[PDB]
Amino acid sequence: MYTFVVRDENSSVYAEVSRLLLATGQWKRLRKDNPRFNLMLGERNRLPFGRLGHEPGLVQLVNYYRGADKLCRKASLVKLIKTSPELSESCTWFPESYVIYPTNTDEREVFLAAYNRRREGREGNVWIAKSSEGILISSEASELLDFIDEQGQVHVIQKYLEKPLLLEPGHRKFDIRSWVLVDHLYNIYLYREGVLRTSSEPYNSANFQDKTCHLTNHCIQKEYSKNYGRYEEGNEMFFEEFNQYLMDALNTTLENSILLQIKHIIRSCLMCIEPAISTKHLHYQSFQLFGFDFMVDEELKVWLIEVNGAPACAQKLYAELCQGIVDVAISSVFPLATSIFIKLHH
Amino acid sequence: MEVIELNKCTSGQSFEVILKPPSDPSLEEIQKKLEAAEERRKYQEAELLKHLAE
Amino acid sequence: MRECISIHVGQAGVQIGNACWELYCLEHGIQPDGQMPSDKTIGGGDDSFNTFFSETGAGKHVPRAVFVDLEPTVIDEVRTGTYRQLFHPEQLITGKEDAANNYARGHYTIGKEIIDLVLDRIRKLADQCTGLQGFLVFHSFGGGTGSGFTSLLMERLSVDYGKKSKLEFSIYPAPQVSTAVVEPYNSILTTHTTLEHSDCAFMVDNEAIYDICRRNLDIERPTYTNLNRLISQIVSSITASLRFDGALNVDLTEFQTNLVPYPRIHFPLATYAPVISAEKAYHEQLSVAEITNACFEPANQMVKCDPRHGKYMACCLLYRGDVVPKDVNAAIATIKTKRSIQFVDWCPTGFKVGINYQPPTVVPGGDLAKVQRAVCMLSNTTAIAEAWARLDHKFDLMYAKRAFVHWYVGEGMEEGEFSEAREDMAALEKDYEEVGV
Amino acid sequence: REIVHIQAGQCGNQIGAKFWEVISDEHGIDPTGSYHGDSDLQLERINVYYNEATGNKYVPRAILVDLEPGTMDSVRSGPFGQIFRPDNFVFGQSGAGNNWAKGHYTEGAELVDSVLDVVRKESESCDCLQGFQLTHSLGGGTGSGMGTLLISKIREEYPDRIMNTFSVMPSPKVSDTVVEPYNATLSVHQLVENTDETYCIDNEALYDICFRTLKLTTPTYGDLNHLVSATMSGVTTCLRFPGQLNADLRKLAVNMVPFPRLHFFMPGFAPLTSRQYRALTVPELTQQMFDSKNMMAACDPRHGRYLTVAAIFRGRMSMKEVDEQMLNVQNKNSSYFVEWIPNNVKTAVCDIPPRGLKMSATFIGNSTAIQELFKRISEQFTAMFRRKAFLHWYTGEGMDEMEFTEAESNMNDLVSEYQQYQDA
Ligand SMILES: Nc1nc2c(ncn2[C@@H]2O[C@H](COP(=O)(O)OP(=O)(O)OP(=O)(O)O)[C@@H](O)[C@H]2O)c(=O)[nH]1
Ligand SMILES: Nc1ncnc2c1ncn2[C@@H]1O[C@H](COP(=O)(O)OP(=O)(O)CP(=O)(O)O)[C@@H](O)[C@H]1O
Ligand SMILES: COc1c(Cl)cc([C@@H]2c3cc4c(cc3C[C@H]3C(=O)NC(=O)N23)OCCO4)cc1Cl
Ligand SMILES: Nc1nc2c(ncn2[C@@H]2O[C@H](COP(=O)(O)OP(=O)(O)O)[C@@H](O)[C@H]2O)c(=O)[nH]1
Ligand SMILES: [Ca+2]
Ligand SMILES: [Cl-]
Ligand SMILES: [Mg+2]
Ligand SMILES: [Mg+2]
Repeated sequence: MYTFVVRDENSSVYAEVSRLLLATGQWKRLRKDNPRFNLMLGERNRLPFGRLGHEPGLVQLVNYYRGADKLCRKASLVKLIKTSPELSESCTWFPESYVIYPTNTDEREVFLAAYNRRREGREGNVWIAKSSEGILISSEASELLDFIDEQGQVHVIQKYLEKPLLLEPGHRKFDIRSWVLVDHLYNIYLYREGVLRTSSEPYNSANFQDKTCHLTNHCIQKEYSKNYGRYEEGNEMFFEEFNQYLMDALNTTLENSILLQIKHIIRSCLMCIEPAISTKHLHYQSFQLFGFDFMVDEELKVWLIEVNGAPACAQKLYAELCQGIVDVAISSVFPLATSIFIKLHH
Repeated sequence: MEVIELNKCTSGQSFEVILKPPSDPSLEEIQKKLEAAEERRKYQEAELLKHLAE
Repeated sequence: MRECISIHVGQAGVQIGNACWELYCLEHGIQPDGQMPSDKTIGGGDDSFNTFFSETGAGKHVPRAVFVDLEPTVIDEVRTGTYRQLFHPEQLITGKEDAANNYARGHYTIGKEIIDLVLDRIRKLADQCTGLQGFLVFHSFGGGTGSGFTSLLMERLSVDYGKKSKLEFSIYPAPQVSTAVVEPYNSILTTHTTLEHSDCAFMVDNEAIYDICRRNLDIERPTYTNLNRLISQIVSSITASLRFDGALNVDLTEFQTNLVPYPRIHFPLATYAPVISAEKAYHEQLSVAEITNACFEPANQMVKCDPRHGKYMACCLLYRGDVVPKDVNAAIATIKTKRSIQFVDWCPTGFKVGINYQPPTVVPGGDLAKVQRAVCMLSNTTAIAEAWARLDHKFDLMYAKRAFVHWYVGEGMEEGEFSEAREDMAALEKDYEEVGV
Repeated sequence: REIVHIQAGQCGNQIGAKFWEVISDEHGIDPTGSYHGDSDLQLERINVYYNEATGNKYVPRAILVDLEPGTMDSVRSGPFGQIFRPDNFVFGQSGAGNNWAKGHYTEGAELVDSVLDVVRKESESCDCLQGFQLTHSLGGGTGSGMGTLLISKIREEYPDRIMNTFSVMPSPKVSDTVVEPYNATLSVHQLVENTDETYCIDNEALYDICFRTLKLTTPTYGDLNHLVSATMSGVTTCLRFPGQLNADLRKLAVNMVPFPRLHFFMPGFAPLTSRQYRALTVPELTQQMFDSKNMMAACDPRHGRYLTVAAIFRGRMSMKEVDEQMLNVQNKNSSYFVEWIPNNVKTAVCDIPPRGLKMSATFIGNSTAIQELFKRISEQFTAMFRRKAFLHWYTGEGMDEMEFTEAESNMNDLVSEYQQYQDA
């Protein structure tokens, strides 16, 4: 009989995994501040890693990788890609990005040096401004740059994918979310079920000012969008239907046109930071569930937009993924008395 | 990757290698702390014996 | 030649002091009776080992040491031990009753009655020094004597020897090895009072030593003798440059200069490799590249923490054995490209390297096999703040209920001293955070 | 180092005599006081409980006290009766009639100064006396009334030595007289103020163990006292035997008592024996020890939480195995160990086993569950006091009933102070 502790009540993923552990009879949940735990479903912020692995007679396992934030926060990801030789200043699958600090090192001199050149070259020069809401798309550097002087958080602006793969019917954008499990042996497990977040609005290249045709986020579509849920339920398309659409329209498959690149991007990012976050010879053990966000352009080329460290699953998939977290991540360290994952290995 | 200030002797060697350039109370104060704690102990003992006297 | 005086306080300091001086005698070829045949000058010396050993007309080399414990028993075994003749009676100070795991009882109640006696015996050794650099102080964080009396002694040594360096070897508490329940209190108390009197403190987590003894020596329940013999090798590795001809860390001031840029942050992490069981019949001897790489494995650190999530202020590699400078730079060049070793911005990213050709001495009948080359890395990393966070948390849990506080107030301490001490630690953790992230 | 042992009253002297018979056998001392052992671990810390008289004779540092001569006359003619220093028998002739007031105020006052005479002589012959241990019951007159009177006099003269008692709690199941809740309520008042640590030995728990588990249908006081001397031997083992952990009374009190008034311990022993050959294992030895049926205060530990626990294992066994099992009992029922005292369970091992057992485990717990014991006594107290019943025995000795109200209030406060820590 194992003991675990919960420290983030909000996570729908790790609330469901706690129920499953309890539903085996062999796991009991302790109070928050009881330090005699086998497993910790710790908090998102300021998780006390310095206190793990010191309890005598206890193998301790936490559901987060210490140092994984370098991948999961925007500005850090941009600096991680540009400065890591294992990703090159330019990797073909990440948009040209520049991190720039507000009025209150900075690459705004470097961005305008590239932005101006593209303006002189007549090449389309739309860029997107983001931070870790408050999202701005524009075709002039000054419009975006003044926009971030109001904000107090360091911002990053990257090239906007002006030509996206547009699902028909609707002429509409999508983003692919993949769920990745890294266990304590640093095996990388891609969940065989992803999701497409569909915009319910036709894509317009004239006004990047109206939000709905450009932003596929569920909340940006549930509220601020006009015909949410018209083409698919809840503006969510799953892989089986996306595969059928690619076969029908583009005469290809999801595995070849997109999924090989997704597996390459996930592997590159996680192998890159492995020596910095691996718990291979550590006094405690870590696993973590990740959410990778991908974009597909008109040439069926995959771009990485963001990696999310505390991700939430789709309601239908919740049961299958939360169960897989137990078998792959938790019961591999604490046994009890086909696979839904694709293993990514070198 | 340079080696500086290398010294050699019979017992061994020492050197430096730079990979990248850079980018109290007095005696009486103590006697008083120690004596302040002593009276607090004495004051407690007296209250006990006063209670034991009752 | 400038002398160093060693001070061993409480059970842990005395017993570790036993382990060290046993090892120092083997490393310098000193018999248990005090005779050193290799020394060609009788009754006098300017040699490097004279920094730790005075000389007598009869040829006896006597440690420049003081052993003080409020309980008589642990020092009574130095008196009856194999090295009994080595030590002068006036060097071994005992009391009648111990401090009961109570910092306040050791600092105030019993500390007052014996502090002036310890200082007279220490001056009796300082008066035989032509030029003293300072003191090496060995103690536990958790014991009543080790915490309470040491911090009192540190205050009076700062008064009586103001121009002198003071170095600390401190045993950090760990529940695997027999601990009191109030050792967090004693640890925070003695740190707050000693922080401004110590110039460099080498901290040793009993959990780390215990775990190395089970993994590398495959002892399933180590004893103090196992722990101390291992701690003695690390200590010997750190103090070797004081007792041998060399050009790196030749006096106590240089430990401060090379390892402690900011004074409050004066707790270098020590990492030691290789540790191999003597029972290993067939054993393959590790190289410079291997043992220098093991110096960045957390399982070889004296304190369990993750240096990857910190910043280095200073790094010093102390090799012992068949090591050559060429192989150190090769091993360094490959490790830097394979490991997350981020220095602070205001410090040079580099390594002060010291090589001593004599491979580590090991005690006959010990658990440590003799190797051809070994290395101790002394690194000042902000990662050791994790050790303070652990300790402060245990302190906070007990203090929220004022648990066990009455024992300390009963010895004349004031409850406010708890909060002042805790507030100092909050400042210390902040200082690590400023430099660290 | 040195401990002075005092045994007061019939129960105090009967459990004390059994205690000395047991540990004299463990240390290899025959009834004449002559050592006859084969190991030398026995004699290394023998001075804690024995003075060495001339002729290689070991004499217990024990003082025997009673207001009635009969009980000590049986001791002197008992098995190890001649091993005690003849001058250390101090007794009157009147008895205390199971009356706390007689032991504390009238007959006991007439005799307390000569007991303290002997306590001084034994203390002066101490290299560095660490404290005193008192064996008594709380339900009679001599051991409870004159016993607690002895404690406060001893504290007045040695205010900085440790005061330790083995106190037998009365139970209607094993009752001599109806006034036992009165004598116990008055004694607990004294103990809660003048002792550093009290081992609560509930006669009800002893009776249930002798009947429910040991299967003895009609238990005698000898049956109960078999369990007490076994318990007493286990708790004192670390004091009187060489080990990796060499224990003393003060470090015990510093680590077991997070708050001054909460110093009432419930002990536990395994294997529970009746006056076998199948040796236990460290797993089953640990599970029995922590079970209620092995505990000497008739409380349910699951109804409270452990503030601190000290445990010792006797015999040849793996210390790695003792660690796993103790760490296993914690990690499996960590609900019953408080989170604001980190690492509050300590464990020791002594390879010298008790007589007749290959392996044994003894348990000292500061649990909030002990409040059930004082709740029981306060209820039996109130049932009579609300009608002033049997009080004339006490007012006849000069006590006013206001002193009864004060002693009842202080015990209810004690119960209440244990309650608050059961929740935090
Ligand atoms: N590494 C090591 N640690 C020890 C040794 N002896 C004691 N300790 C540790 O020291 C702490 C207890 O402090 P002690 O040195 O025994 O206590 P003390 O300084 O004698 O003070 P008092 O006994 O309270 O008067 C515990 O955390 C032990 O784990 C030892 O020989 N080696
Ligand atoms: N370079 C780019 N080109 C096109 N669209 C982009 C883009 N960068 C961001 N987006 C848009 O932003 C939307 C979501 O915002 P983004 O992923 O940048 O932050 P976010 O907070 O909404 C997700 P996360 O929780 O993973 O950080 C995507 O659906 C996509 O349409
Ligand atoms: C019969 O067994 C005993 C006896 Cl008598 C006394 C002890 C106590 C003790 C008790 C503690 C504890 C620490 C210590 C320290 C230890 C020591 O170094 N010397 C000493 O006297 N100690 O932490 C929480 C709970 O209780 C332990 C045992 Cl096991
Ligand atoms: N366990 C135990 N309890 C006893 C013994 N003798 C008496 N008692 C209990 O102690 C109380 C009576 O105290 P007693 O020692 O006879 O009175 P005293 O001699 O006047 O102090 C009653 O609760 C008895 O049940 C004994 O030998 N063993
Ligand atoms: Ca010489
Ligand atoms: Cl000076
Ligand atoms: Mg001690
Ligand atoms: Mg009777």
